[PDB]
Amino acid sequence: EKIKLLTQATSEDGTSASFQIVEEDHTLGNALRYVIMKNPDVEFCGYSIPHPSENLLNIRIQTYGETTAVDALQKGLKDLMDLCDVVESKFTEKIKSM
Amino acid sequence: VSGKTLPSFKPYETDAMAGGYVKGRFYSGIKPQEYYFHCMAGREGLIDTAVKTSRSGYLQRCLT
Amino acid sequence: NTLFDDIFQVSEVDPGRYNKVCRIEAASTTQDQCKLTLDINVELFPVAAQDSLTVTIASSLNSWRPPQAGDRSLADDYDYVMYGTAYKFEEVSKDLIAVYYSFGGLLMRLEGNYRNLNNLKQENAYLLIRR
Amino acid sequence: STRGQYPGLYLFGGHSRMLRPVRYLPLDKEDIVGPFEQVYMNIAVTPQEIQNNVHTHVEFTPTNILSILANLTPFSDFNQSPRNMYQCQMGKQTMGTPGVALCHRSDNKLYRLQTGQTPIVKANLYDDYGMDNFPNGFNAVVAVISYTGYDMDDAMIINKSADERGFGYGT
Amino acid sequence: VPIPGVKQALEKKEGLFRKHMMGKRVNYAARSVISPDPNIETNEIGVPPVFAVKLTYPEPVTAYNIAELRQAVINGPDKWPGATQIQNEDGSLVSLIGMSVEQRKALANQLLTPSSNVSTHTLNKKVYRHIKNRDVVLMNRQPTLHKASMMGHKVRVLPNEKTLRLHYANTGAYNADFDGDEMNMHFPQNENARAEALNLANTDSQYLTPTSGSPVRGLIQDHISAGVWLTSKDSFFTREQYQQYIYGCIRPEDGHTTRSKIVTLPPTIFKPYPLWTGKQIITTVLLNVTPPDMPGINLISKNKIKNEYWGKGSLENEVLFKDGALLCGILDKSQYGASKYGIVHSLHEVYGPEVAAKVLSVLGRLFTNYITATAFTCGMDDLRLTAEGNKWRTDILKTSVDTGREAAAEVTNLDKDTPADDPELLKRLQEILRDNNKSGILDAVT
Amino acid sequence: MIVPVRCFSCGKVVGDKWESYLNLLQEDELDEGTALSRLGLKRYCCRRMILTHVDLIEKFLRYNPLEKR
Amino acid sequence: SSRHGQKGVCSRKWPTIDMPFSETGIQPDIIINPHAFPSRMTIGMFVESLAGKAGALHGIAQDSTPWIFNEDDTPADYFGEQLAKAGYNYHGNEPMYSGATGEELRADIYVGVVY
Amino acid sequence: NKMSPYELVQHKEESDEIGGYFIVNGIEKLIRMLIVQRRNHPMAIIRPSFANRGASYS
Amino acid sequence: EWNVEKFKKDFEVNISSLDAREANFDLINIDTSIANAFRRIMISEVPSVAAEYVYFFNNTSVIQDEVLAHRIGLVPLKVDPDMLTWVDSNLPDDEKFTDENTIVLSLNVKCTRNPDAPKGSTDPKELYNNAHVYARDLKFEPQGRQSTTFADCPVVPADPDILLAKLRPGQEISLKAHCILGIGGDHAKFSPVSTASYRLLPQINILQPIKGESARRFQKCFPPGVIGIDEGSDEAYVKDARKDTVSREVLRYEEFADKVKLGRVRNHFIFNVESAGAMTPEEIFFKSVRILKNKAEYLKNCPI
RNA sequence: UAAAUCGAGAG
Ligand SMILES: [Zn+2]
Repeated sequence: EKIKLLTQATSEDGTSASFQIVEEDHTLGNALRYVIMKNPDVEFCGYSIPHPSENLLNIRIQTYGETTAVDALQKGLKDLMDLCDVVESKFTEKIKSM
Repeated sequence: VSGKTLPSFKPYETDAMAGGYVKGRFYSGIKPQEYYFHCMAGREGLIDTAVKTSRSGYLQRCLT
Repeated sequence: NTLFDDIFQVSEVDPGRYNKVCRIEAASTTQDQCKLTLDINVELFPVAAQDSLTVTIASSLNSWRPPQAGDRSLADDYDYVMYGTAYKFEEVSKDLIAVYYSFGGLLMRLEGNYRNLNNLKQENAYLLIRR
Repeated sequence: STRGQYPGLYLFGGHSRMLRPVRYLPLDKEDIVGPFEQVYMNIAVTPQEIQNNVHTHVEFTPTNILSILANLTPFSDFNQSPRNMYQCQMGKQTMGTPGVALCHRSDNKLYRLQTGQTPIVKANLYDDYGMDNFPNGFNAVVAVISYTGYDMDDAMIINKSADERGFGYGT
Repeated sequence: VPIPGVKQALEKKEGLFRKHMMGKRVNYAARSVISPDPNIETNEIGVPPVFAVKLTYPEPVTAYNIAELRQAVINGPDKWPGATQIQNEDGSLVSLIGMSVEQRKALANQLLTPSSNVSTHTLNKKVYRHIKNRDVVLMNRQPTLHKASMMGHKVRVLPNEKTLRLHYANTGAYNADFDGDEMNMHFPQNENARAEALNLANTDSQYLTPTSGSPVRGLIQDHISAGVWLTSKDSFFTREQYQQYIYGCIRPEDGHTTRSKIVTLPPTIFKPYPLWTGKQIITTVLLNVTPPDMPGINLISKNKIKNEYWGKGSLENEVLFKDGALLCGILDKSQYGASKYGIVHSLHEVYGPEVAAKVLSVLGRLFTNYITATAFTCGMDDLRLTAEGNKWRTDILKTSVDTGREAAAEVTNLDKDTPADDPELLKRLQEILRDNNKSGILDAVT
Repeated sequence: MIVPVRCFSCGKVVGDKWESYLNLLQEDELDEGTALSRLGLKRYCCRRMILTHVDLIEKFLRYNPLEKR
Repeated sequence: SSRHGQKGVCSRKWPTIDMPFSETGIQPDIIINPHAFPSRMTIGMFVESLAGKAGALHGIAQDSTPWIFNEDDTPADYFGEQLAKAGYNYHGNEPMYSGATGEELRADIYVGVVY
Repeated sequence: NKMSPYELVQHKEESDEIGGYFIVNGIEKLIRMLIVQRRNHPMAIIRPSFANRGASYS
Repeated sequence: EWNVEKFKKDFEVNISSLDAREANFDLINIDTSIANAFRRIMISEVPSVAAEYVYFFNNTSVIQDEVLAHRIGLVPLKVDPDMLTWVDSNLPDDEKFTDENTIVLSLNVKCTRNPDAPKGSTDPKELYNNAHVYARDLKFEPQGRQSTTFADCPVVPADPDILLAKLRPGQEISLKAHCILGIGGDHAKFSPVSTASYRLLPQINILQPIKGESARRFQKCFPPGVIGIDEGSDEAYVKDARKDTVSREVLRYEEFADKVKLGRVRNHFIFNVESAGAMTPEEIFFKSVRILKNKAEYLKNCPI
């Protein structure tokens, strides 16, 4: 129950969906939103905090077809991981020099 | 009674500032006489604010 | 398909307390009756006084979606493309029609002879600027 | 005077009179004046505003017309007068330092600020009354910004981390 | 001074008619200092956990109810949502306070047990459940000068602090600031008073005051300047910014939108790169909140900022909604806010009150999220004048060195140019001062 | 009362720089700004931590119930 | 409250990562809306913020007894020159970044030190 | 009365303790200064209530 | 078509300095979303160690127990956070703390008057013994196997001169502090970074040549190592834009009001990380990027 | 468990 699909927003086709994540803020949400907005198949992506006092985050993902919103979320998570990995590799390489 | 608006103004002085005309602004501050006059105005405003609330409840009570 | 074509000489550019947009007054070089005022963001398409602009109003470019590789449009032949709605028509006098377009809040007033502007309707339209 | 106050010379030396120090311009000395004595002579509020043959006194400083609380508000001549009155009202209601002998008191109720600070901006009279012995508030980095949305009418936002570091803690 | 009699116990205020019959003290009511809260639906009240634990409602147990009431009984009196008491058919009031979880499960499993007594066979038990998110509450702030100062709000319970959190739009009717102001929440204990607060005292029904028909609800201070900046001509937003601004306020899982899918608009500028506009943000907000199978709004109105404040040839003073799309003008206090014939007033008149309330909430969230990314500030630079402005001010104020003397000369009937120390002028000024009527015209002419 | 352990605004530890600040002001005839700079307090959020401390605890300490006077 | 009658209750203890942060790395411990000054006219609070930042930067204390300044030597000029001699800008504004989005704000933010 | 601040601290009072207040039942009280008419000065008064002191009263 | 390969080709790190308490480096061609995520994770999410619980046995001093416990919680401990695990809140207070997740500190200081004090002395060091209580007085008591794994690096406050309390004869403080693993988003005492923040690279665009004496005035409006007069011809150029704050003092003069523009390189961040002492800033940034990667991985591996 | 009166405050 870390991340949940909101059935009041998901479509029977599967292209449009809303995900609610517990214990998140504008830290994972902003990065994930940008990284998945890099996806050419994604039409609409956004993140919203219902209330600041609750550790709940929402991501809305709607595609152009040919790809579900869950697949878009997976691609965004993998791309964010790879982005962090390359910044880690660059930092480690630069530490050795100076 | 002497005709002075303030100790620092000569009796019956024909000046706008003597009568309470503040040429200063809150950006550059106001002179002590202007400060005193503005304090008079603010105190009168607070007195009116206090006395206005007490002066209206009975009308609404009687009407209601 | 195209609904209006012309070339305009820009007379003045007044910033008007805006850091990105400007209001452009331009007079057509072919017909003396055709004048145009137009709000354009000069951060992207900068203009200056005494500048010749090729202006084209079209009905389409042949929902929206960001372009992919190998996308064919009428926008390729022009530099600055806006999309807007016509909301007002008026008659300056006999044989004079002024049409008002709103591109997301940026106003354009186009005044010209009713026979030159007869192709303009009260509909969505693309405004394309070149040079 | 024509239908004014009853004329005459009166001398008072009794108890309970209200007296304030003005500066007698001849001899450049200190004089003591009272309310009855004051309404007929002219005291210049500052030596730069003295006029010939019409002023006989000046005030040592125009800040001695104010009380302690009215003198302790910074840049008082720039605020609106109701705000100065409100500050004088709310300077007596802070959770500051009542005293240092609290171990031997037995008061019914007491509020104490754990860590007070001296102001960076303060009047010269602040040190004359030893207000440093009784701190009242804290110096705070204050951003005048419309950013949060939770402070519009009169509310304010406090940093959560600053709060957890003792900013404003009390007993 | 003497002992009051029977008459003295009834006659005046603090008697028995005005103090214990027309005005009484009530149960199931809390009082607290309010704090502001966006992210509240402008018809809701944010209640503290303490109030959510103390305040309760008697829900009779039924066949459709045992799913929630059993869990409420299990949760106990100190875990919201929970139950604090059980009323059997005979009237027994079994308290859940001093009981363990196992006893609570035993009691919960015996909620919908049919009665063994014929005298109460028509009755069912009641669970005094905690206040929930589907309950209504009567909010009132003294003095209650007009009826809009006592409304009905849908309860949302918050997890953190002991204040009643209230939306900014409600401050217009309550005349409430957040300067330590306090107010009272009342919990109706039957369905008859529930329906009244949800339909008659409902805060959605209170958009227009009955005094003159003017509205008394709308965004107040930060949102107005936020919308002045956002609906300007300089407001261009990339696709990511546009879509994030739209989803930040029209979340299609809380019922904020109608079409189950956030529909967007083609960008204003196609080349060189796609840019939207703030007026387009307003347009798509309206398009998402406005119900389908219905045309868009058509309004020609004005705002508070003259066209001269936007440069030459600007027409941003005239607001123009056409077919539900903002095409001109700035959204202002006169558009959203307690003001007549604005966009919100028109939406209320055309689409109903619930749509207008939803639009108020959406606009509040939108401007809150725009201000948190594009901040607004005031400083000492805003208060200054140029060198020429100060020169103009000094030159004009120097001409006032003779105003008082000229006014006095006019009142004293001296001709003009008379020196301030003219003995006749001084004599007549002294005469004027001694009179309350002549000095009343001297202080009016000057 | 006593010097705070950390600066409120940022969290930099400044509780180890109060006796040092007093000694810098006392022995070396320094102004407050230079003494604060030498202690490593750059941002004014940290500077007003030690610049404006009153150190009231000393006045508290003279009232000692546990020792005769 | 401040020493200029700007009373108000705390609304939310904003987590420090969500607060705006300046080019120097600091974040304010108090946020007061700019919409409280125009109707109250507490310019003394503005000039006290200016003087407080200047004094904290220079490690000095500025006296604020009324009527020490004139219409010629405005306190804004005095404290602005003090701020400029230390690097910060004349008007007391600072470039800040939103702690949520991470982008720089539209204009410089007025921030100082007040009691 | 004439105790130095050091002696005041030694007797648990305060560094700069000021008087002007009595202690009654452990509660500190003071007697507020009042404003009253100035002494030994006959001031002319035009007061309507004098007419209410009876008939033929100015 | 954005791709991780393109970002890997365009991303570059430019370290300007590196210390044991502060790292000032640069991140180029990265979106402010990722940079702000790194900043927030550094401030709020990378774990550290601080005294969470305090058990008091005697506090006869002039400081109340809650304030003293708060201060003891606010002193940074120089213990590498990797050496201990996380406690369980759902565990009972008996067995919640083990030798693998909690570090025990003890403070037992009793003040007493020094009889050999010099005559006519006012210094509280010559007068009293143990008058001042410092963080270095927090003795570390290794319990269990931590007596061996902490033998190479014993627990000691990062700043030992922190003044915890002041005492007078007869007054004493005896207490224990249990220090556990925690993050800065729970309480500000667990944040390992004294301050983490980036700033956009200032960009000074000279629109028109400022040749001549005015250049000296133009050079005067910036910090010294920013605007330089060209050696060949009297003319200004941007020597180094990292050394100026955005003060816009040049904007206050009508002479240069129309001859310069100030902007930012809005993908070029200068990160200045100042640590508290328990970790080096390079390891703090490494842990931040690792935390973001692990957060994304955990979100990816959870069933929907 | 109560009631007045006085005093101090908040909106
Ligand atoms: Zn700091």
